[PDB]
Amino acid sequence: RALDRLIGTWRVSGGAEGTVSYRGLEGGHFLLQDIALEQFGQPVTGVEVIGRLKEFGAEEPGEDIRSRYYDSRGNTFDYVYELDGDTLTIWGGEKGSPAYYRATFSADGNTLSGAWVYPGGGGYDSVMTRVA
Repeated sequence: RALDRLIGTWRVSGGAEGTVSYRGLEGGHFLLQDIALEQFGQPVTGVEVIGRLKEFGAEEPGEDIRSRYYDSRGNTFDYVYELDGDTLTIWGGEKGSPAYYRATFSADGNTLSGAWVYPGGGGYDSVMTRVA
């Protein structure tokens, strides 16, 4: 429920250009992100479902909040979300991965600015601005 901050429509700049939306799913266990982006001029879209995984017949959900991102090009990417105060961390695959997004919400919760980190290209800056 701490990911409620993400609910809304955001313009995205840096690494990609466009807009994304987060809506909570009924029951409040999963966030649905809709992605409408451009990268190198080409359209890049998909969805991502954010929440803990829980096996039917388990008492407790998973320890990690998780997501799977399904994109227009046919790839699937798995993340782990951590929100610790105003800092969001999105890990590729598992907490502590060499590739991750880290960003901080502005004091008004309307701007989330940070950067992707990974070996090779190093990463790149990204900012989201709440727009609706």
